[PDB]
Amino acid sequence: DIQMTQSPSSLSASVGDRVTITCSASQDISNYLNWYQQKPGKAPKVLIYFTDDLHSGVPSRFSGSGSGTDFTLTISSLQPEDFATYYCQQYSTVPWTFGQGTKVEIKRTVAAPSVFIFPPSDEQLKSGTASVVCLLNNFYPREAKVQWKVDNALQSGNSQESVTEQDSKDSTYSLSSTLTLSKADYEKHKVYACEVTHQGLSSPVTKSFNRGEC
Amino acid sequence: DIQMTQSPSSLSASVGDRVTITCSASQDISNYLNWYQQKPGKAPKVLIYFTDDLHSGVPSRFSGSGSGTDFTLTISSLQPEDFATYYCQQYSTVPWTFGQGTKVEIKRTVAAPSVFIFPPSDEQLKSGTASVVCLLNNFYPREAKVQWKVDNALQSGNSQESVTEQDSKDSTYSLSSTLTLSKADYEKHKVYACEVTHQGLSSPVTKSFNRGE
Amino acid sequence: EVQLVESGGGLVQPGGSLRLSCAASGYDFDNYGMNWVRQAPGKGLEWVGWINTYTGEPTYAADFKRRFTFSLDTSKSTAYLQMNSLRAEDTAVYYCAKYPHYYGSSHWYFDVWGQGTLVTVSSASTKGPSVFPLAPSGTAALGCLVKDYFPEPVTVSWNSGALTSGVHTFPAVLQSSGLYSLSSVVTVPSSSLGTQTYICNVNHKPSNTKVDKKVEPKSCDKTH
Amino acid sequence: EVQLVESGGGLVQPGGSLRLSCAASGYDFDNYGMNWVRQAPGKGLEWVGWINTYTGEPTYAADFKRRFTFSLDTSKSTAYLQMNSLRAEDTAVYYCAKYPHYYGSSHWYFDVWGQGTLVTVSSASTKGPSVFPLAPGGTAALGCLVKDYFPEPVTVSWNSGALTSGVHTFPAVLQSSGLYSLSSVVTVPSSSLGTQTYICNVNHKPSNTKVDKKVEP
Amino acid sequence: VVKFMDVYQRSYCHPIETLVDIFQEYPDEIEYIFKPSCVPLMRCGGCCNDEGLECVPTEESNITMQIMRIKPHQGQHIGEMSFLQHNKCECRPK
Amino acid sequence: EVVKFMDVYQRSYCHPIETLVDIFQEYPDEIEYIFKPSCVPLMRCGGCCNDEGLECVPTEESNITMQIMRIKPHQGQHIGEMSFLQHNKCECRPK
Repeated sequence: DIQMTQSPSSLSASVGDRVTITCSASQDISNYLNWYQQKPGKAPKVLIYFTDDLHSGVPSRFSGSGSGTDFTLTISSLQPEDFATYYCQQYSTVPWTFGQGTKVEIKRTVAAPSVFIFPPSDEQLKSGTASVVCLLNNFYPREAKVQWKVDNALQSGNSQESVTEQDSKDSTYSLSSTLTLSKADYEKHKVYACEVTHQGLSSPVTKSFNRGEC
Repeated sequence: DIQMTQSPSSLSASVGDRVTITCSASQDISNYLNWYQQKPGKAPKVLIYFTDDLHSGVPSRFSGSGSGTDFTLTISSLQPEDFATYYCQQYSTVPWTFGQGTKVEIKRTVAAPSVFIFPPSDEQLKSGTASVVCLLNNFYPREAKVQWKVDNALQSGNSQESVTEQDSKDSTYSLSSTLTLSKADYEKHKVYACEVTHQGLSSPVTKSFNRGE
Repeated sequence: EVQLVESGGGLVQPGGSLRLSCAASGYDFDNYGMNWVRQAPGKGLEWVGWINTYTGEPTYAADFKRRFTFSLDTSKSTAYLQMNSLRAEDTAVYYCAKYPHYYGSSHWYFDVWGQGTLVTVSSASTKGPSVFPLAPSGTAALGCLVKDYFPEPVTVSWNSGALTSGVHTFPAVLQSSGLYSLSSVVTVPSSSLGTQTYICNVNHKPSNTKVDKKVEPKSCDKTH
Repeated sequence: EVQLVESGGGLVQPGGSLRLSCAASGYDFDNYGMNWVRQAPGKGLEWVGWINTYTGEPTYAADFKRRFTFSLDTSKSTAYLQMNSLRAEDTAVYYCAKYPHYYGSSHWYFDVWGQGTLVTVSSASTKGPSVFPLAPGGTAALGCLVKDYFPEPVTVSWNSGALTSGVHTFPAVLQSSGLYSLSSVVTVPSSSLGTQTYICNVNHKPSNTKVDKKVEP
Repeated sequence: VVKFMDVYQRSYCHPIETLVDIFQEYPDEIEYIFKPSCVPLMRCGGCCNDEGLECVPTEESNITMQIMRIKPHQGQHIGEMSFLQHNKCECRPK
Repeated sequence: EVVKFMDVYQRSYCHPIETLVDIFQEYPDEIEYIFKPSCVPLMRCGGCCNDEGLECVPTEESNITMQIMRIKPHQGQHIGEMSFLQHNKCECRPK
């Protein structure tokens, strides 16, 4: 088995920047090397084959070069929709083998999250559990902090977060934080808050509601 | 040029006889030899090619053999219509050459001629000549003697003869003798006769006529 | 159009076996080799091998030779990948990908892929989700909470695909109960909350659960 | 039916020239080689040469290269033999003859022959014959005398060809005058000399003679 | 452009019209020029599903053709000559 | 039946005929592939000339494109387009 090493493993660049990704083979493979782009939730898509042949339908800002054991994929002007993992593939000897991947993130201007909070539904409260959800919409960069407070008491251990993939048009992220309580603990307390800390906010933003009031 | 030589040059045989004709070539011609038959007044007709291949339509009583420089044509049962001259022909090298020919006559039983005499026609005499014609019809053998007598004087040097070829069904000959005289000499005599002598007549036969009757 | 549609993914117990199928359409199945490629959750790509669709002859990467089997049904233009003695490390999305038309020389890249089908090596049972409204309280946020299902995946659409901009469907998080939970939210103009209807469409195929939850603003009996 | 019909013969003067023709019918003229053969009167046969009817390529026996020419008109399916500087030893009947269909291997025999045309090399003039009658249960003889013609040949028939049994047409004889003469006779039943007309048809083409003489009692 | 299936079907082992040199088929006929010097015969040709197999006749018949023979300087005539045709072909190993 | 002389000669005279040509011979540099089919039907000059000094050669030529399956064993299998030389007109010329 020929081993393909890619570097870097991830990189961050602005829209318009020239991006370059290298592939290294454990032994000479001639020009028998392809490149693929894989966007979140989709099968990989061939960009270039035979080192430098642009596949039909692929923007000309993708190009390849190299030979022997060294290969380069170039993106001459990085576009928001080039968020993806990029893989190289040799076909000099079976089995065909791939490099480990390069994650390309887009760098953009700071954007603050829009924050919303959702009380548990009534239908869920029957079943004996209550979920409180905090949503952080369309922000940059990825690092954010969410803290829950119930009647001003900081929670810990009873929440889980989930972050979307970088958006392919505006380069932002969204995040959801879910706080889980039994139906008993949820009615013992009145005021529910999430406090959001993010580079785009000068000071933390808080969203809250009182049990039973719109 | 390859010289082909046949033998014999002529021969007589009876109906039923086996007849044999040979052909010698001045040099080896392998088997490239054909045989033709030629009947009076006709083109030759191929009998046999390639030494011994019989041409279609040719009776099977004909056959050939030989090789190199010696070759043979056999008629295993001579028929009256086999009267003809037979020629061989080599096609080993150009030019194609032929033998001289072998005449085949049929022998048969003696038959006496029927004799007829014809006075000159009134037409001919109009123009000043007299031809007297004597016909010997369907006889055998070919040898015959015709003497002309005018008022009993034996004639000499004023007659010519013609003989037909042997008939192909009955093997007979016919002959004509013509006596030619001026109209003036013709009219100075009374009795015109031709006397025929032939093996099939024990005494000469005389046919005659009298001028102007 | 050239499409590869896979199917057969699902739950299978450690040490068990199943058959994956890759139905081709929109070209002559017999004229291009069919490749199998797998990707474990969050990981790289792994070439399993390929099969000659004209003759039927398979060729396996070494690590896959003992437990993975290729086969064909040319009348139904379908390629199969059968697997047994399965282990946790075989949990992955399995792709079929066809070789390309050549023009000059032959180049063995993967031209058209299937959508992929997910194999999960687990003993846990199938459990369908509960769907709860995230009610809206200017741009308004609303959504629905898809809670307590197994295994992945769930699909969520809004108004049957009519509504696509402003949608975020967060990746599932695994709870301590071993069940998945996810949210799907959409931001919408605050003045459309009266007129415009918002239904969310949840499909959990592993359990034949399809839910449509209409989400609209909650009327409350107190207001702060 | 395959036939070759020749023409062009007759008188030609010593040192002169003439052209014979051989018109072919009943087969594809181009597919078979054409031969020329000649026979001097009362003598043997002599091959002159042959011509390839597909290409036109001639081949002459050596003794004939200098005075004989072969040629083709393939659209008329005719072969020609042209002769010049003629001598008396060229007097002969000239035949054409086609080669055969082959079966297996090639044997060069002559398959179908023309009827032959006599060429007479002589500076003498033609002379047309006069035709006299030889006037006549038993059998009667009758005929006609074809006197004083040149050159050969003359043909005689009886009742336009309806009467052939018992006809004898004698070889011509050359008279001291240099002219030919012959007799044709037939024997018939005497009883028919009343109910039956006997015409002798005499033909001498070199003088354009065509006579029908009735022979009666 | 010729499509794969059609190229494959037209090129597979079968009797195809083939111009055969007459002397090659009749090497005893040594002194002749033949017109025409070749004849069109149905003979096996084309390819097999893999390099180990070769295309070969399994059923044969004869065809009779009129051919002109010329021995230069000697003569010229036509006649019938018989030739071997292939009616059925099979792929078999070499 | 019997084929008549004039018929045989017209049908055998110098002209383009369908000829099965081995793909590897027209492309001696493709040693690493198996082709299917391994030969293609192409128009090429065939038949005879009017004498032994002449040979049937092309005087006009063109190209035709056919789909050929390439297989490299163990690696891959696919169809694609290959170009082949055809003869459109033939003449008899001296050797």
